[PDB]
Amino acid sequence: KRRVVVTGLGMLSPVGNTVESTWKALLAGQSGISLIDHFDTSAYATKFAGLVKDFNCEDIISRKEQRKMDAFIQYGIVAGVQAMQDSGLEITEENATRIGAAIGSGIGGLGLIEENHTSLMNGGPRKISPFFVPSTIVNMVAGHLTIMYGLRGPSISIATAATSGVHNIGHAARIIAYGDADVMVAGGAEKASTPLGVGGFGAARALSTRNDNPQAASRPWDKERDGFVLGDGAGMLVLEEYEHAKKRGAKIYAELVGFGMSSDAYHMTSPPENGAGAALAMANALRDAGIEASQIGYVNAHGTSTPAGDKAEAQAVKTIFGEAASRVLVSSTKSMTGHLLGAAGAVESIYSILALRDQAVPPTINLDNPDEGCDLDFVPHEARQVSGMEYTLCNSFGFGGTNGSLIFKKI
Amino acid sequence: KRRVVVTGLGMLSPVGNTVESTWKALLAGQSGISLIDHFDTSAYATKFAGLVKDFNCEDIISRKEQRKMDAFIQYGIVAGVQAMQDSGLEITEENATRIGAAIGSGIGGLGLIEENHTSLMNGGPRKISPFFVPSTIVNMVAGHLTIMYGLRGPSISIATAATSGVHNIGHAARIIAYGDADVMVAGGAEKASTPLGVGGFGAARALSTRNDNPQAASRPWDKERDGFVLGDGAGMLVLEEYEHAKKRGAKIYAELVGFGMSSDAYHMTSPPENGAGAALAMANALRDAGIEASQIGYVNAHGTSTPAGDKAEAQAVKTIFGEAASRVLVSSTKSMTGHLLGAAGAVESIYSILALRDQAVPPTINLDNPDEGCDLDFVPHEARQVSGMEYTLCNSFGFGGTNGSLIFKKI
Ligand SMILES: C[C@@]12O[C@]34C[C@@]13C[C@@]1(C=CC(=O)[C@@](C)(CCC(=O)Nc3c(O)ccc(C(=O)O)c3O)[C@H]14)[C@H]2O
Ligand SMILES: C[C@@]12O[C@]34C[C@@]13C[C@@]1(C=CC(=O)[C@@](C)(CCC(=O)Nc3c(O)ccc(C(=O)O)c3O)[C@H]14)[C@H]2O
Repeated sequence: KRRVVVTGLGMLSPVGNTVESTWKALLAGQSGISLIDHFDTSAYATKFAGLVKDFNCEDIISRKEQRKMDAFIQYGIVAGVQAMQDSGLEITEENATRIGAAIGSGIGGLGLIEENHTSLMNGGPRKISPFFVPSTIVNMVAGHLTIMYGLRGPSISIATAATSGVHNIGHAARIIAYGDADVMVAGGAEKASTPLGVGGFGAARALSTRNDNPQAASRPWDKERDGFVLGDGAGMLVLEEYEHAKKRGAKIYAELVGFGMSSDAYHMTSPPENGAGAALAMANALRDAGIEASQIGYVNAHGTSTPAGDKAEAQAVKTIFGEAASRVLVSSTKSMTGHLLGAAGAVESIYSILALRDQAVPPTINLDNPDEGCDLDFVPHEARQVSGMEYTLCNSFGFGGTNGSLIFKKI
Repeated sequence: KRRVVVTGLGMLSPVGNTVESTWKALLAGQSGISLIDHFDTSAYATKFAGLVKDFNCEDIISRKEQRKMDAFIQYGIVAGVQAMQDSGLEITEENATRIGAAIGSGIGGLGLIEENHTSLMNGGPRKISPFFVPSTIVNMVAGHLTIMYGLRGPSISIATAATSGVHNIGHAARIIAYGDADVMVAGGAEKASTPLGVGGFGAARALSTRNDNPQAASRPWDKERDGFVLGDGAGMLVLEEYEHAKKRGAKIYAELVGFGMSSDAYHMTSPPENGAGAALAMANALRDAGIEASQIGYVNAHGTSTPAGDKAEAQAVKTIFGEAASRVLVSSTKSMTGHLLGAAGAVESIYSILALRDQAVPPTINLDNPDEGCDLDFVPHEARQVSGMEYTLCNSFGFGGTNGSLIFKKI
């Protein structure tokens, strides 16, 4: 029976360009949201997002390679290198075949799709870049990282909108446990802060339009919430079979013990009031880990700051946790980071792991006036110290009603 | 130990709008390639593709729902309904939670991305459709089908370019065998015959430009080949745990016994001359099925009709099959159908299954003058009768060097 642990972490987020700088900012309640300046937002209903500040890949991706990739792939590669370096793993001819990748994105290369389509509109197909396809498609982060590191093992890329990060991490674990690999770099990357991304989610009436106070816009469970805040970045974890990790003296952050999935089978862009799908994903994760809901100390919620989405998840938590519901801590880090879409579940699994390490839980900031009739502890405003927390649970849900939950265990 | 069988099939292809009509055409050596007429190809180097003829969804997708989906999602839904209906499965409140979907696409909703981007360019973000996101993203076929059928089990969508079909089918099987589901509808759908699709792959110098003879363009292993031919369509399989299938008296087409994966770790859009990645995927699939290469009767190749790609796979087959290499039959149905990208591995797994049922193998048409120095039997020109074939193997490789192989067993 093969156990899977986490031995490396990598991350770029709106609140930090490393894992520790991001975590420090989150525990401190800092918002990473700001006004967009890279495109003219005059005509846009939403004019702000969680942007990666001063992204730097100079020493990581060559000048020749950079021009062949959309920003999301650049972010994914940088975060992936961080994780691989953090793991201390040394790739060999003997090892190569047993190390792979499971990395996705919800929307992929919007910036370069826009660039190529603009070129086509202005000057015909002759103006499309030879790199159009490999520079925009979802599986290109996995492609570059395997080439960069000489990884010959399984490589997949799950694209399930906001559920991607969790699905990719979960299936990388399954792949290891099944015996198809001993190591997998897994996660997600996204850079959807573009005219189509902002304009597209805006057309769906899904984004907050609180332009006059961007840092207060993302407010999960707060009565004045008005939609999600788009965030960019990437999160990557090196997952590794347990005995393999011990034998090389790897540093072990936590163990991945449960992975649950479900489908709402309700509506393409909204959950059912019941939160029944969210509940089933959590229950499935608990059963997979062989534990009871009461053993979870902290839930890093999907909690995007939408009127209906936040309510459905609160109902699902009440359902699964029953009597214990008020004793579990639940928080949405998207209150600070915004919604990283395909990378959300990746960066959030990292938060769920660090909460175990530090026995500290980041707050849901901006929760001034919570919805009435709910007794859950959403950790409003300020980080919380926890005591003997052994398990954390990370939820990530996506358009199409696809749900995923992961459970991490301390040590 | 949970075995997985195939109990339902669904398909739209350039040679037929049903599973049996497509198969009949393939065994007959008919090409499904024709000149494009839905957009002006004057400026395009490639002016032909494998198009779905007279696609009809009138009785399957409502008028209200049709306008919310790119053509690839429409194709995926129709094919998925065909498979679900073919399976005879009845969904119940008791069952719902154990039935899911693993369906992807390589590029997704190009037609609607182009439409929305054109609108944005012409009239600003206000002209973007509220449906932009849910109408184009890869996981939307799985989303619609789960809603349509009331499926509450696991839903994922793997987007690994041309490897998608095989990865999705393979991981749906893993999900069932793991115990997370008893049934999964799996496959892929694609409609990349658009200005960005044709112009994009054309910019990469990846497509055949034999405009004067479209039906002869796709010619895997032939000395005059000059790139792949884009094809549209969808393939779906209902996979089901064995005992569950028997208990309901399901019709069983074949059993899925092996799934192998690998990464080339060589180049973003080309395989290594060695074909080492392709070889490792096949070897991994053989090991997973617990069989030897000599037991495979037929390989449905990735064989896209590119100079370097076709050569690498022939080398990989020689490597894995050794002495037996000339005894195994290898064919590329893309010689007739064109390359269905994210749906290629799905429709091709269907062909690999029907070959077992009918003990007949479709030809690699157009193979007039094969590359020198290779003794493989590529089944040129004409279908072949086989005798006691018990296993078939389907290869599907993708940009980013991601490889996948599936092995089907008769009965
Ligand atoms: C048709 C509607 O769907 C949306 C476009 C609208 C108008 C809206 C009404 C209330 C709402 O609260 C939402 C804003 C979002 C629901 C949600 O939270 N949807 C949702 C989901 O179901 C899964 C994932 C995410 C994610 O952001 O990852 C997500 O936002 C809306 C509904 O009328
Ligand atoms: C840089 C190049 O990469 C491509 C754009 C070019 C110019 C080209 C030269 C020779 C070639 O034969 C290819 C045409 C395709 C290789 C291939 O077969 N590539 C390939 C692959 O590695 C995996 C999947 C697929 C698929 O079509 O699914 C695929 O075509 C070219 C190389 O210089």
